[PDB]
Amino acid sequence: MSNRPVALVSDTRYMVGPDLARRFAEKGFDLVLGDPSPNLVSELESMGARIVPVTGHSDLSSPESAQAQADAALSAFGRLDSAVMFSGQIVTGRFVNSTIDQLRQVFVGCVEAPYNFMRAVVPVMTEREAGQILIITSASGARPTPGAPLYSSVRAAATMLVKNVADEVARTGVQVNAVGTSFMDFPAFRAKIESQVPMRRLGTMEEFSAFCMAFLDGSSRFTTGQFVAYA
Amino acid sequence: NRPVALVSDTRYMVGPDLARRFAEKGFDLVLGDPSPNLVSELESMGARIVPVTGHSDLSSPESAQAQADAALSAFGRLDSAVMFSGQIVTGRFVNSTIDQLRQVFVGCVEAPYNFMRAVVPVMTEREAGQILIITSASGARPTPGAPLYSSVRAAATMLVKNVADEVARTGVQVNAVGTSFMDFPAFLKASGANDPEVRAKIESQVPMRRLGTMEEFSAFCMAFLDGSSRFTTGQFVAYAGGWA
Amino acid sequence: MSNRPVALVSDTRYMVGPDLARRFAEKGFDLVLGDPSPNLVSELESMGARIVPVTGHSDLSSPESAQAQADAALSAFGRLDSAVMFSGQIVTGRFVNSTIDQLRQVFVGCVEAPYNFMRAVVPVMTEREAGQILIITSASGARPTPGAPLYSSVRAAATMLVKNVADEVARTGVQVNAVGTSFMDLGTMEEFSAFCMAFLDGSSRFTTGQFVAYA
Amino acid sequence: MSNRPVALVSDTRYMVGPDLARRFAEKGFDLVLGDPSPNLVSELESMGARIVPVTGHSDLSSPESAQAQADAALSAFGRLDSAVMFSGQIVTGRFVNSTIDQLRQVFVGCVEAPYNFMRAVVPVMTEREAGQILIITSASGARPTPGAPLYSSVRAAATMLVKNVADEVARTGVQVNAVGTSFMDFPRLGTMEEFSAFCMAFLDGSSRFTTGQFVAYAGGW
Repeated sequence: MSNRPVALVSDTRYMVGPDLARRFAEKGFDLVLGDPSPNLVSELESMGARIVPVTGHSDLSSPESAQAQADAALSAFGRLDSAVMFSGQIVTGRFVNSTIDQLRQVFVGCVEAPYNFMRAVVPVMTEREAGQILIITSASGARPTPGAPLYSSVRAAATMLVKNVADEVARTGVQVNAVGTSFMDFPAFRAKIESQVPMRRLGTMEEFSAFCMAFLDGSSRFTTGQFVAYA
Repeated sequence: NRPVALVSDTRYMVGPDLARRFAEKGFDLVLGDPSPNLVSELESMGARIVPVTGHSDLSSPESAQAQADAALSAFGRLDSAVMFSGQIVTGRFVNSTIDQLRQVFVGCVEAPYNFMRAVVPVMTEREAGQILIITSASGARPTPGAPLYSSVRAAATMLVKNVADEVARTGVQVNAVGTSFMDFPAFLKASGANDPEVRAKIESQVPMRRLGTMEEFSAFCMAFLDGSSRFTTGQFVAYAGGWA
Repeated sequence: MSNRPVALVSDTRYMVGPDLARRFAEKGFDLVLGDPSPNLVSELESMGARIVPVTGHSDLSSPESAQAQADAALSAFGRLDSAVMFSGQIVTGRFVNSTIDQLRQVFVGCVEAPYNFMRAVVPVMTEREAGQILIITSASGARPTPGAPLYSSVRAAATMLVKNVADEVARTGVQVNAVGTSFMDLGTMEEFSAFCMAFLDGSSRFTTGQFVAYA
Repeated sequence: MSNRPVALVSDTRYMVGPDLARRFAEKGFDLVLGDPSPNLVSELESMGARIVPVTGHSDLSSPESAQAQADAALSAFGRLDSAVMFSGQIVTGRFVNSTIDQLRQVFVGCVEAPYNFMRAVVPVMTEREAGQILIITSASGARPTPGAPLYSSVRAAATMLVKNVADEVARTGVQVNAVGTSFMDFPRLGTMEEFSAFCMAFLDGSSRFTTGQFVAYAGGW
């Protein structure tokens, strides 16, 4: 229905959200954005993108929230080519001081949210036989993370979920990938934050959005089921 | 005195055989819901048996704590602890529901969490212990037909590795064995697990095409539970005919 | 040094080599190229790139060939910002019918060649505290590959070598990554080169020690 | 042709070699041993195990050395049920100071030796439709090792080779596994006897349905 490709940025209030939208607009995408600010909307429109804001669902807490975002792309543009989300709030503390309630808390943010996003977006894309999905996550799930054992465990489920979804839809030509970043390990999202990461360097939000475009901008279609640790 | 082993569930699958292997090696036992026949057989092998009834599902922190407390109350020590858990749910991801995801998370992650949350503090206090979490091998790689189950099984294995890393300095070992024996139908007793029609469905999914007996499986588990070797920790070992 | 970034494409005779050069020329790089054709050189110069052809060293069979390519970048431009190679030829057959000669053969192309490339390029980049290296390989090393057991094994050594090198030079800001593709053993070469630019075009830093499979 | 199960311990001169043979003799195995000392032979014979010494081939440097050890089991007993080897010597130094000759050197000990062993033993076991092979290695392959980057890279090839061999022959009933130990890194650890007891889980016939596994045993450096 729409000649221009359509990208869904699930949340544009925080972290790399605004910069993803900027990169998408630079590459000729129209946009469905979770709770964008008025100045962000005007800025993207000055870059030539048509913007459809979706308000009130950027936390992706329910199956309905993700479906509302996917439905907004279909109603406005009739297509959904790219979709990206980030989620999850770190909880720290030794395993022997932890509680089952904390485990459920991180499971909700780290697993239920990517699950809901992909459950809504993947069927839209498989029917069109094209699509790129990026799940932005932590790298804590790749290996034991001292001080965040519960968080590391559920992040591992999220990455394996992405790999399972990708394997199931690989024949469709839909791509599903995950990128892990230290941006997701700090509740804010700089001196104190950098001191927690090994090399003491995060890079810029703009650089992060540029890297993410390798999995979202339509320039190549054969990477799927990958987890990449960024920076 | 005799070393003490907790077998969280002896109602199904490899539960009884784990108890047998421990009893053969001179362990006293805390067992979840053992049948009278199993108790008498284990007592003839020389083990003193402490049954814990009603907590074998590990559905609550209180259930796991009850099993750990029974070891301390009866024997004053807890040397080895093993549990198995989780029920496979099948179906393609695009047809799945959030409730199914939550369902498999409870059996595959919450149950091992509760078990280790109770058992690990007991063992670090004594500066010695072997814990084995028996799980599926589905978490190792994408599993066609069980994507949600595979995802949460991966959380369970990473949880084990995180716990193992945290307590590695304490002398406590925490390992995971993933097996197709965990992908069987639910609530299967010994005769059902050994039924040839049931076995053929699982054996067809492993590259070795054969699972072996549960007795052989329990013998392999003793390498992580019988006290014969120490320090190996944070390992995920597949006993699944080569699937992982 | 030159004020323009410099990319080394180790072999432009086959596969994605020419398209990698095209992407670099579009993105503001000057180029050091292994054995380019006259037509490729002329095309790239029409795109505004300065080209330094290196003749005879694209096999990376010796440390000296890899060093010659790195040395050519420094002599012409005084800098080397990006470096990419591909190597390895699939060897098939059941393990029980294989020979030690085949194992040694696959090790040369899959491991010795990336070793030689990184041994030459990494010291040049660590001195400048900046650089992006991409090793293009197979995806066979990630898991057992039926019919190619020896090839799969040495490919795993190549990926672990990339990870070890990346860890070693991470403090300098140099990035070292691997992309594994069935091209080494679909879509267009142009699409594949576009993906490779995420690890080579300077648009983001720090990402290092990653193995990404490009199906 | 011989009733007792038969185990090949490729090298009994160093490390866990002797303790592996002791465990096998305790489990009722007859033994083919690489360069056993006279005291070791007598001790194992006192355990009841029949012992066939193989001299001069324990380095597994050539395909013929590995084949000779497998041939010795078949000639003496007509069967080969279990086979275990260890190999490889750490090389240390920064990657930027390393040489291609060092890479080739570690490849020989870490990859060529297990290759030769498996290439000789696997066909013996597959014809039988039964067998257990254990490759004892380092855990350096699993993750980058800053001290020994070349060594870590080739150890990863050794573990992937084991996984590929296991996958190829999984249907035959032959199992092939790898155990990594810091005992392999010399120029907590636990005792050698404890290590050999753990190794029996993949070699004593008590379980036969695990293949393609890499297990890091113990910890320490």
